[PDB]
Amino acid sequence: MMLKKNDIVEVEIVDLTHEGAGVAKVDGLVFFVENALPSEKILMRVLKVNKKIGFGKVEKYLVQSPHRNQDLDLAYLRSGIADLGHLSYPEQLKFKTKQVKDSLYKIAGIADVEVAETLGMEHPVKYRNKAQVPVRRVNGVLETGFFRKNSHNLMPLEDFFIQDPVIDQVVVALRDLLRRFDLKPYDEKEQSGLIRNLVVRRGHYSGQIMVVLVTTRPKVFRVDQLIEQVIKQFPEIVSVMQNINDQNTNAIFGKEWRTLYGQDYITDQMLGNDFQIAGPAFYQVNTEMAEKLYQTAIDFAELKKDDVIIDAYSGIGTIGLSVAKHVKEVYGVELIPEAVENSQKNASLNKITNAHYVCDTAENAMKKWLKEGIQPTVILVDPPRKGLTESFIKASAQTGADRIAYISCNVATMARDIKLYQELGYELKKVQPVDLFPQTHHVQTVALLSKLD
RNA sequence: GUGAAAA
Ligand SMILES: Nc1ncnc2c1ncn2[C@@H]1O[C@H](CSCC[C@H](N)C(=O)O)[C@@H](O)[C@H]1O
Repeated sequence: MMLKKNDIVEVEIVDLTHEGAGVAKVDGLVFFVENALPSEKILMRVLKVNKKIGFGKVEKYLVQSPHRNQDLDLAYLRSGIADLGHLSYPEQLKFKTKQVKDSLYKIAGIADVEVAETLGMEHPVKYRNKAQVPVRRVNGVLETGFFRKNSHNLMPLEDFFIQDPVIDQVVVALRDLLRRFDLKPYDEKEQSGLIRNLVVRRGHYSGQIMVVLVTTRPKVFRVDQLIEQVIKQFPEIVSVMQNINDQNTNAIFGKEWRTLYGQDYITDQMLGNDFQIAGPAFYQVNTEMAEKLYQTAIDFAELKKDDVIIDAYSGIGTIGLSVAKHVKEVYGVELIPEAVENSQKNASLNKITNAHYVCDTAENAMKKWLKEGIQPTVILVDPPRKGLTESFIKASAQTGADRIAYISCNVATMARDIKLYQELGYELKKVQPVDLFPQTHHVQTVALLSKLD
């Protein structure tokens, strides 16, 4: 055949990638096609031909999937806000379950462990308690929005679909204030301007709002007036922070934080307890579903009064502090000073005195605790996407903890890590996926591993 | 390197 860019070829979509792209096979090439679902027949325009793969685009739909959601605004697909939004919600859940099974088999060689059907959200919309929104000049106008996938091209948006609608309103109000005061958006190309991002977090139960102005420099022209106006429109704002990021980095936050108004934290609830939450601290973005995730992990772990728990990657302390009053001891490790400081305070708020935190990397803390002779019976881990280090895994396995509950937002690194745990005497017992990120391709899981002897 | 998150 010898396909080239611009050729039009008729293909059937036969699979979805982990990121939600349609898969077609033509002349020994695997083609990836945006906005194309399994069983769809399309005319595909060839965009790019590599050696073993190609990239295509839908030129014309000949037959569409019975599971296609016709109502999705394509802006949400292209901006990567809802990159599975073109699929019906029940089939999103089935896709996520399949991804977990496929990953455990392909990466860990596990085919015989029960993976429960992904726990779905009843109304899987408007759920995020945080927005991290770039501010850029687009056609001469200051705009808030989101990047087109695989780019830094800002697509202006006001309705973000999957955010707390109050957050959407706050972001728009802030955008309009930035225009009114003629504050200059960040320009990555020219390394100029002031306003890089607006971050807004709103407590899922409490409704308390933190605004963060992420800027290139300390001085913001008439920020006091800006703050005055925004708190008038939104009296639930308890905190306006500034974060100063003077580097050319894709990391949203730089090192320097300043309180411009009110508190340096919001308070919200999880599993009936109160948690203070700093701007730079992590907080699960779908509180409703994160509670169910935590409860699954707790249920899996079969906690007893004599248990000694490690809460690794503990953040503001939500997981360990949810169980502290039912176990003997909780030991937590968290890298970010502001977050571990939240956890310390949070223990005190909830009258917990058997929770002990260290500010360190998880692997360092694990080695130190192993040296001190801490005797954990249960290790709970909740790492970022990159997963655990081999040194942490090996160290954790030397404790002889009989139960490990791995909470993961990236099944590829979880499966890799599970494969190492299985080499060190742990057996994967069960896996429960939970839909923390509806409308997106992202899968959250909890896995229970238990020590063979 | 954090729903998107280029070089
Ligand atoms: N190498 C490392 N060691 C310890 N903590 C780390 C780390 N890398 C990232 N972190 C922290 O790991 C956390 C992952 S988010 C999970 C936090 C918490 N368990 C919760 O459910 O809310 C973040 O707080 C992040 O700052």
